[PDB]
Parts: sequence; C-alpha cells; structure tokens
Amino acid sequence: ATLRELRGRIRSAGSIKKITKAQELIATSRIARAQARLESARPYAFEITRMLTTLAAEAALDHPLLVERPEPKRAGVLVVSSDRGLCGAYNANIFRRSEELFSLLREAGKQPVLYVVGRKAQNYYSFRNWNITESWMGFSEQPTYENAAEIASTLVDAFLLEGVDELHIVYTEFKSMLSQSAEAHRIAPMVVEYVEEDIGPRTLYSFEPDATMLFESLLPRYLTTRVYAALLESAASELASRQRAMKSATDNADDLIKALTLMANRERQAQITQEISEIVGGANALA
Amino acid sequence: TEVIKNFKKGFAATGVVPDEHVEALDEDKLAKEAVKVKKPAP
Amino acid sequence: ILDPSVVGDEHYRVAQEVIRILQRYKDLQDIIAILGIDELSEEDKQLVNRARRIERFLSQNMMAAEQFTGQPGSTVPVKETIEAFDRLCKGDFDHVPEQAFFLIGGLDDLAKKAESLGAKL
Amino acid sequence: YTGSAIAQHWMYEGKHVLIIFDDLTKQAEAYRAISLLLRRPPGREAYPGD
Repeated sequence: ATLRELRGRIRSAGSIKKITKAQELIATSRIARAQARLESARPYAFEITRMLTTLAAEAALDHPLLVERPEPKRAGVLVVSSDRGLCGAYNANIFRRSEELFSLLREAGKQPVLYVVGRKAQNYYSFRNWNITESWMGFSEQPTYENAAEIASTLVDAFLLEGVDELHIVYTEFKSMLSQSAEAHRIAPMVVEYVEEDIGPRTLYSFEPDATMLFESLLPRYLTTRVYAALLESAASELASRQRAMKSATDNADDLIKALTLMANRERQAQITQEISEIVGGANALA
Repeated sequence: TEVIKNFKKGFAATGVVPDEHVEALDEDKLAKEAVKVKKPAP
Repeated sequence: ILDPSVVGDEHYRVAQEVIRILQRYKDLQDIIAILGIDELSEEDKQLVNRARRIERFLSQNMMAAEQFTGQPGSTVPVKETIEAFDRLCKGDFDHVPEQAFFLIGGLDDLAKKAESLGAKL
Repeated sequence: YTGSAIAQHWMYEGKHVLIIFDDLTKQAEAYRAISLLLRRPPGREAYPGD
C-alpha cells in the first residue's frame, strides 16, 4: 500500500527538485543582469551628488528637506520588499529591521506612517491590521526610474505637508554577492556635513539664474535618485536571496529523495519477504 | 428565512497592531543621507 | 479521562488547542522540510512559531534524568500547566526565543531562562 | 558463545575482561540460516522468533 505512496512521493520530490534547480540557475543569470543595471546607474548618481555639493557650498541651506522640524510627530517609512516569494529570509529580515525602526520611532514619540513596495510587505502588514497609506507592486523585479520618481514624489509631498516630519526607507543593501543586509536609511530631512576646505585659488562657479533656485529644483531629484538606487540594490539583493534559497531548497529536496528511496526499498524488501512467508506457510500447512 | 433574518440583526458576533516586543534600533545604525558641503562653517 | 466532565472545561479546551496547533504543524512539516518556514502564510508562520514553542515546552527535566545531565527535576501542578499552555496558545510568548522552553518546569523557570537569554515576558 | 565462556572463566576468578563481538549481525545471519534449515517458521525479516 505505502509502496505506491512512497514511489509517488519520490516522484513528487523529484519534480520539486528539478523546479528548484532550474529556479536557482535562473536567479544566477538574473542577478548578473541586476548587478549590471545597478553599476550602470551609479555614475549619474555620483555626478548629481557632486553637482549638488558644489551647489550647496554656495547657497542658502534652509530648504524644507534640510531642517529638522521642532517636535516631529510622525515619520514616513518606505519598506521595500519583493513580490515573488521563493526568496529566503529576505522579506523576513526587511520586516524585522522595519520593526526595530518602528520601535526606535515610538521611543521618540513619532507614530510611523507606512508606505510599502511589494506584495510580501502588504501581506505582512495587512495581517497585523496596519494602515498602509500607499502601496506599490509589480516592479520589484526590474525597477525603472519612473517608479522611483513616483515613489519619491509622493514621499516628499507627504513630507512637505496627513503629513509627516521625516522620511525613512528600509531596503536590502547588496554587497559581496553573499551579503544582503536590511538597512534603515533616513532620507529626509538631510543632515548637513561640512566636509573640508578644498577651496584655495579655485575658481568660483556661476549659477543661472542663481544658487538657491537650482538647489531647490535639484534636491527632489537627488531624493529620487537615492530611491532609485535603493530599488536597484533591493532587486539585486532579492535575486541573491532567491538563488541561495533555491540552492538550499534543491539540497533539501535531494535529501528527501534519498530518504524516501531508502524507505521505499526497505518496504519493497519487506513486502517480498512477507509474501514469501505467506506462500511457504500455506505450502507447509498443506504438507 | 424571516426568522433567520430577524435573528441575525440582534446576533452579537465576536469579530489593533500587536506589540512584537522588538527592541529599539541603535540610533547610529540608522544611516543619515547628508549633503557633503565643502565650506567649513561650524 | 481527557473529558470535559472529568478534567474540567478549561483543561479540555487547552489540551484541544495544543493538539490542534501541533497537528497543523505536522501537516505543514512537508513544505517546512523542503522550502522552510518563510513560504507559509502569515497565520501559518504565527502558528508554526507557537507550535515550536509548544513542542519545546512539553519537554521537562525529570527527576530520573538527573543521573544523565546533573540537572534536578521539576514538578508542575496541573493548574499551572493549564494556565501556561493557555497563554502559549493564546500567543503571549511568541517573542521569547525557542530555547528557554527547553527542559524547564513552570512559568517561573521560563522567566528565569528567558531573562538569562536576554528577553522579558 | 565460545568467546563469552572463555571470558567468563576469567571473570568468575576475579579478573577484568573485555570481549569484542566483531559482528553480531553475522551471528544473527548464521543463526537464521540454521533456523531456516531446521524448517522453523521465521518472523520479521525472516529471522527466528528467538
């Protein structure tokens, strides 16, 4: 009886193992591509940071995104997670990091407002009766700049206002192809960091129309660039997590195949022995 | 049908975020996005 | 005698809840063996964490086991056991690590081991 | 059993003996051979009842 069931379970485990190995190799390819996209999006970020720093060294640092409002009452948390689910502890680490961030915010009197990117975060927070202000799905695999623009625009417009006093983001930093760390960044308001002098006989810049207009039309673009880099890093991290999860899953399926085959061969021998016992028992009963 | 309908209005069916007891993040683990201005002005 | 008319209504209710949680955990053991816990529902994840803590709390340091480990035994009255597993199934200890439920007696042992592991109840 | 007798002779004189049974699975197989050659009814894994 259980010989049929054991052979069926062996076939099931073999199917699962084939699928998981395929998914692991696919994830390897896709993370190669995601690392490529991240590295090629890096230079524009570097140069907009340089332009912003050389604009701020000669402007008025009183932009709304730069002052820490007195008595902050609420903080906006953007949690960047995945849509497909065959990742490992990816969304898990994201959510534990965001919970640590929520407790940090509540130990300073700020009720967090929640924006999410992905389906798994929406499951995690809809299960816990949270109130997610706005959600975003379907672009965690290949994020583009228009998605980052939309996200960052809604965020800065909720910050400049039902209205929050600072913007945080929780995403997975990608590094090493074996490091995927859920990090909480504070994207608003920015702290200002006087770096250096690095200004001797250097020639002063010329701004058109002036310094502050360029600064205040370039800052939201900087926040959008940072959100885009966050989305790209979280995508590459999700693909790394999926590759590792599918490797471990195919290993577990292989070990289950081995154990089920051992038990099935054990039963097979047992059934042959018991059938022989019955046959010979009858034959001896007749003699 | 009507008895059920007139009963369901008075029925008291027995249908908030939990605590999760997660500790606070270290204030220096939260990364700060900074404008790295090049004029030394304390 | 596991019967509402013999052991009481609350004893029976708590026992049935423990059994239901452990049965759902055993039902999920297939997927948990292949894919792990992170593929389940949110409710299934909650229940599997509760079930791991329950199946560890049913363990105990016995008086006859001091000869094997050196740790003396424990005696837990049935009322304290009912109250404890009631709070386990309701979800009061989901934050305590999976250890500190391992080979202990009542709830005081749980609190002491949990704070020795850096947690509170 | 020969080894155990040779060892028990020393044990009962007050000595300390160690005895190794290289394989008890092969003694079980030999005994099962004998039991099946005596036409004794086998049990689980065709092993005797005893």
